[PDB]
Amino acid sequence: MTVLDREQVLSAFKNRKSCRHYDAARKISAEDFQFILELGRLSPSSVGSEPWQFVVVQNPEIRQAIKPFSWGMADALDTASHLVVFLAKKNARFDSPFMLESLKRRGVTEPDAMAKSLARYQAFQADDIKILDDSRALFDWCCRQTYIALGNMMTGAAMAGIDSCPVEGFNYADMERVLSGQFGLFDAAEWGVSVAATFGYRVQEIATKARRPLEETVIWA
Amino acid sequence: MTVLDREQVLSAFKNRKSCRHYDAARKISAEDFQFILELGRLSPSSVGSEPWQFVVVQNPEIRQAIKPFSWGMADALDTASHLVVFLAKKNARFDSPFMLESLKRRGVTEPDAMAKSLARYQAFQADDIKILDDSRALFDWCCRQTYIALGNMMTGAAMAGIDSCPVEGFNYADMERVLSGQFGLFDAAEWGVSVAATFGYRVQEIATKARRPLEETVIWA
Ligand SMILES: Cc1cc2nc3c(=O)[nH]c(=O)nc-3n(C[C@H](O)[C@H](O)[C@H](O)COP(=O)(O)O)c2cc1C
Ligand SMILES: Cc1cc2nc3c(=O)[nH]c(=O)nc-3n(C[C@H](O)[C@H](O)[C@H](O)COP(=O)(O)O)c2cc1C
Ligand SMILES: O=C(O)c1cccnc1
Ligand SMILES: O=C(O)c1cccnc1
Ligand SMILES: [Cl-]
Ligand SMILES: [Cl-]
Repeated sequence: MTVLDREQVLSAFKNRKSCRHYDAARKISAEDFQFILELGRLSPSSVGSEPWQFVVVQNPEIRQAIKPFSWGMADALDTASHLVVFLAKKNARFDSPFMLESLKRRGVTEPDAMAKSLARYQAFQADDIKILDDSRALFDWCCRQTYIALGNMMTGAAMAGIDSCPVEGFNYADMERVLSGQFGLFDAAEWGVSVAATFGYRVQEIATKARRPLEETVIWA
Repeated sequence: MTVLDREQVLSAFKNRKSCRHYDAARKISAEDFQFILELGRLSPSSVGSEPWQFVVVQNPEIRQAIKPFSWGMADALDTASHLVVFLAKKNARFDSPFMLESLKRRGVTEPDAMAKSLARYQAFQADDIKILDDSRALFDWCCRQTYIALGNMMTGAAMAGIDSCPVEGFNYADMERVLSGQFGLFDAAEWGVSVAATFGYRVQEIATKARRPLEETVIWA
C-alpha cells in the first residue's frame, strides 16, 4: 500500500474543475492518456461486471458529426485534446454470456460454484434491486457503474494536472445513431451511450464552483 | 494546482480493493472521516444539482435492523468503522424547488437569466436525455450522479490508507422502509436509496482482483 497524506490527497483532488475551454495547441501524450484509461479500467463495478466501453473519439470527422447536437460541449469539440464517450452494457442479465465471462474473471469457474453464483445474481436482480423485469432499468444499472469510472478518470487526471469536463449535454439518440450507425463503432444492440467526458489543458483560469454545506448533505444516524 | 506525478497517483489508486471483513477494533477518526465526506461533497454533478444525501449509519441498532436483508454486507455491519447509505433526489424536474436552489448556487439569480437557464434544463431533460416521461428515469438520473460521489470517496479514502467496499447487495425496498419509515431519517417522497459503502481498516490482506484487458474495453475512433 502506497499511502499519501490525506491533506495532499484533498489538495490534489481540488485540482478538478469542469473545463469548457481548452488550449487547442496542447495534446495529452499517449502515455498520459493511457494512465487515464487505466483509472477507468481499474474502477470497481457491481459483481465485477465492468459493464463499460470507452470510445475515444479523436477523429475530427466524428467530432464534427456530433457537434450539431452536442451543445453541452460544442466549443470543446474543437479544442479538447481527448473525448471519451462511455458505453454501458445492454441486457446485462444474470444469465447473459457477458455476465458469464465476468463471473469467470472473478475466479468462479467450477460448474457447481458457477451455478450457485448465478442463482445469487438472479435473486439480486429480480428481488433486491428489481431490474430484471425492465430493460431500461437493467441498462441504467450498468450506466450507474460507468459513472464510477467517469469519476475516477476525471479525478485522477486532475490530480496529475490534466483538465476535464463531464458531459451529458447531447441528444442521446443522435449520439448513438452517429457513433454506431454512421461510423459503425459499436453494436447498438449490445451497448448504449451513457455519458461523455472531455480532457485537455484549460485555456484560462477556472473559478472553484460552489457546493451545498456538509450540514445540508450529511445525515448522522 | 498542487500536482502529483501520475505514477504516484496510479500507485495510490491501486490501494483500493473491495473489503468485506474489517478490523472491528479500528475506528476511522472523526477528522479522517470528515475528509471522506468532503470528497463526496466536492464531487461534480450534472448541472451542479448535487442530488445526494449521505446517511452515515453509526447507530448499531440501525445496523442490526438492516442486517437481515443486507446480505451483500452482512459481516461488515458488525465490523466496519463507518457505513454510508447514499440517497438520490426524487422528482428533480427542471421546475422543482430543489433544482431552483441548485441553479442559484451556480450563481444564476437574475430572474431573466434564471428563466433562460431553466428553459435549457427543460429541453435537456425532455429532449436530450429524455427523463421527463418517467419518474423512475428521473430518479435514475440522480442515482447516476451519486455513483460519482461514491467513486471519489472510496478512491480518496484508499489513497489515504482507508479501506472500503461499495454495496448494492440489499433489498432496496426494505432499506427505504427501515431508514425512512422505522427510523425517520429522511422523507421517502423526496429521496430514495441509491447505493451504500462501508469504510474501515481491513482485517487481512486482500488479493488484487482482475480486470478485462484495456484492448477489450477501449474503442479507438
Ligand atoms: C455499485 C457496486 C455495488 C457493489 N456491491 C457489493 C456488495 O453488495 N457486496 C460485495 O461484497 N461487494 C460489492 N461490490 C464490490 C465488487 O464485487 C467489486 O468492486 C469487484 O468485484 C471488483 O473487485 P475490487 O473492487 O476489489 O477491485 C460492489 C461494487 C460496486 C461498484
Ligand atoms: C454527469 C454530468 C454531466 C455534465 N454535463 C455537462 C455538460 O453537458 N456541459 C457542461 O458544460 N458541464 C457539464 N457538467 C459539469 C457540471 O456543470 C459541473 O460539474 C458542476 O456545475 C460543478 O462544477 P465543477 O465540476 O467545476 O465543480 C456535467 C457534470 C456531470 C457530473
Ligand atoms: O459485487 C458483488 O459481489 C455484489 C453485487 C451486488 C450484490 N451482491 C454482491
Ligand atoms: O452541468 C451543466 O452545466 C450541463 C449539464 C447537462 C447539459 N448541459 C449543461
Ligand atoms: Cl472553462
Ligand atoms: Cl476482505
